[PDB]
Amino acid sequence: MDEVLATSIGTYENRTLLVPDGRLALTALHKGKDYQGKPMFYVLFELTNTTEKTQNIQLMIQSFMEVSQTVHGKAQNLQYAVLTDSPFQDKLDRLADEINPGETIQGAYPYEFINENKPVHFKFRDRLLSLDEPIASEEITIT
Repeated sequence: MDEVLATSIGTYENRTLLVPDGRLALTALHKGKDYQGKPMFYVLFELTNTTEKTQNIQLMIQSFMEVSQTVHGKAQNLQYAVLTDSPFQDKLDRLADEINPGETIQGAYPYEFINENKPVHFKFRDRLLSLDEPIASEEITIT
Protein backbone atom coordinates (compact mmCIF):
# COMPACT_ATOMS: atom_id res chain seq x y z
CA MET A 1 0.00 0.00 0.00
CA ASP A 2 1.80 3.09 -1.30
CA GLU A 3 -1.14 5.31 -0.38
CA VAL A 4 -2.38 5.59 -3.96
CA LEU A 5 -4.83 8.34 -4.90
CA ALA A 6 -8.42 7.19 -5.45
CA THR A 7 -7.17 3.66 -4.77
CA SER A 8 -5.96 3.50 -8.37
CA ILE A 9 -9.27 3.67 -10.22
CA GLY A 10 -10.02 6.79 -12.25
CA THR A 11 -7.64 8.91 -14.31
CA TYR A 12 -7.34 12.38 -15.84
CA GLU A 13 -5.72 12.81 -19.25
CA ASN A 14 -6.28 12.95 -23.01
CA ARG A 15 -8.99 15.52 -22.30
CA THR A 16 -11.17 12.91 -20.60
CA LEU A 17 -12.09 11.78 -17.09
CA LEU A 18 -12.60 8.06 -16.46
CA VAL A 19 -14.50 6.99 -13.34
CA PRO A 20 -16.81 4.23 -12.04
CA ASP A 21 -19.54 6.74 -11.20
CA GLY A 22 -19.88 7.60 -14.88
CA ARG A 23 -17.65 8.58 -17.79
CA LEU A 24 -16.76 12.24 -18.33
CA ALA A 25 -14.99 13.26 -21.54
CA LEU A 26 -14.06 16.85 -22.36
CA THR A 27 -15.04 17.55 -25.97
CA ALA A 28 -14.18 21.24 -26.36
CA LEU A 29 -14.63 23.97 -23.75
CA HIS A 30 -16.16 27.17 -25.12
CA LYS A 31 -16.38 30.68 -23.67
CA GLY A 32 -19.43 32.92 -23.85
CA LYS A 33 -21.00 36.03 -22.34
CA ASP A 34 -23.27 36.65 -19.36
CA TYR A 35 -25.20 39.57 -17.87
CA GLN A 36 -21.91 41.49 -17.84
CA GLY A 37 -21.10 40.39 -21.38
CA LYS A 38 -17.76 39.15 -20.07
CA PRO A 39 -17.82 36.79 -17.06
CA MET A 40 -19.09 33.58 -18.66
CA PHE A 41 -17.74 30.12 -19.50
CA TYR A 42 -19.16 26.78 -20.63
CA VAL A 43 -17.71 23.42 -19.57
CA LEU A 44 -18.23 21.22 -22.63
CA PHE A 45 -17.91 17.72 -21.17
CA GLU A 46 -19.27 14.28 -22.04
CA LEU A 47 -20.95 13.08 -18.85
CA THR A 48 -22.15 9.52 -19.46
CA ASN A 49 -24.61 8.33 -16.81
CA THR A 50 -23.41 4.79 -16.11
CA THR A 51 -25.90 4.44 -13.26
CA GLU A 52 -29.49 3.23 -13.60
CA LYS A 53 -31.40 6.29 -12.41
CA THR A 54 -33.19 9.12 -14.22
CA GLN A 55 -32.56 11.66 -11.46
CA ASN A 56 -31.23 15.15 -12.13
CA ILE A 57 -27.83 15.60 -13.77
CA GLN A 58 -26.31 18.28 -11.55
CA LEU A 59 -26.62 15.69 -8.77
CA MET A 60 -23.73 13.89 -10.47
CA ILE A 61 -21.55 16.65 -11.92
CA GLN A 62 -21.51 18.16 -8.43
CA SER A 63 -19.57 15.06 -7.37
CA PHE A 64 -17.54 14.60 -10.55
CA MET A 65 -15.68 17.82 -11.34
CA GLU A 66 -15.58 20.89 -9.08
CA VAL A 67 -14.26 24.40 -9.70
CA SER A 68 -13.08 27.02 -7.21
CA GLN A 69 -11.33 30.36 -7.71
CA THR A 70 -9.74 32.96 -5.44
CA VAL A 71 -11.48 35.98 -3.92
CA HIS A 72 -10.89 38.36 -1.01
CA GLY A 73 -7.75 36.34 -0.35
CA LYS A 74 -9.45 32.95 -0.17
CA ALA A 75 -10.91 30.10 -2.22
CA GLN A 76 -14.62 29.94 -3.06
CA ASN A 77 -16.81 27.31 -4.73
CA LEU A 78 -17.80 28.52 -8.20
CA GLN A 79 -21.57 28.14 -8.52
CA TYR A 80 -23.83 28.23 -11.57
CA ALA A 81 -23.21 31.45 -13.50
CA VAL A 82 -26.26 33.57 -14.32
CA LEU A 83 -26.77 34.84 -17.87
CA THR A 84 -29.39 36.89 -19.73
CA ASP A 85 -29.56 34.90 -22.96
CA SER A 86 -27.22 32.38 -24.59
CA PRO A 87 -27.30 29.97 -27.56
CA PHE A 88 -26.24 27.10 -25.29
CA GLN A 89 -29.62 27.03 -23.56
CA ASP A 90 -30.23 23.43 -24.62
CA LYS A 91 -27.25 21.89 -22.84
CA LEU A 92 -27.80 24.38 -20.02
CA ASP A 93 -31.24 22.98 -19.16
CA ARG A 94 -29.41 19.70 -18.55
CA LEU A 95 -28.53 20.83 -15.02
CA ALA A 96 -32.27 21.23 -14.46
CA ASP A 97 -33.16 18.06 -16.36
CA GLU A 98 -32.65 14.30 -16.12
CA ILE A 99 -29.90 12.04 -17.47
CA ASN A 100 -29.71 9.01 -19.76
CA PRO A 101 -28.56 6.00 -17.69
CA GLY A 102 -27.30 3.63 -20.37
CA GLU A 103 -27.02 6.00 -23.32
CA THR A 104 -24.22 8.04 -24.90
CA ILE A 105 -24.73 11.78 -24.48
CA GLN A 106 -23.13 14.95 -23.11
CA GLY A 107 -23.85 18.32 -21.54
CA ALA A 108 -22.45 21.42 -19.86
CA TYR A 109 -22.15 23.13 -16.47
CA PRO A 110 -21.20 26.84 -16.48
CA TYR A 111 -20.26 28.65 -13.27
CA GLU A 112 -19.11 32.00 -11.90
CA PHE A 113 -16.46 33.37 -14.26
CA ILE A 114 -16.11 36.79 -12.63
CA ASN A 115 -12.49 35.80 -12.01
CA GLU A 116 -11.82 35.49 -15.74
CA ASN A 117 -8.45 37.11 -15.05
CA LYS A 118 -7.57 34.26 -12.69
CA PRO A 119 -6.75 30.67 -13.70
CA VAL A 120 -9.46 28.00 -13.50
CA HIS A 121 -8.16 25.13 -11.38
CA PHE A 122 -9.67 22.21 -13.29
CA LYS A 123 -9.81 19.47 -10.66
CA PHE A 124 -11.37 16.01 -10.91
CA ARG A 125 -12.35 13.73 -8.03
CA ASP A 126 -15.08 11.36 -6.83
CA ARG A 127 -16.42 9.37 -3.88
CA LEU A 128 -13.92 6.56 -4.45
CA LEU A 129 -12.08 6.92 -1.15
CA SER A 130 -9.44 9.57 -1.87
CA LEU A 131 -8.99 12.14 0.89
CA ASP A 132 -5.31 12.66 0.06
CA GLU A 133 -5.84 15.10 -2.81
CA PRO A 134 -8.22 14.49 -5.75
CA ILE A 135 -7.68 12.04 -8.61
CA ALA A 136 -5.76 14.78 -10.41
CA SER A 137 -5.56 18.50 -11.20
CA GLU A 138 -4.59 20.93 -13.96
CA GLU A 139 -4.65 24.71 -14.38
CA ILE A 140 -5.98 26.30 -17.57
CA THR A 141 -6.39 29.87 -18.83
CA ILE A 142 -9.71 30.30 -20.63
CA THR A 143 -11.02 33.58 -22.06
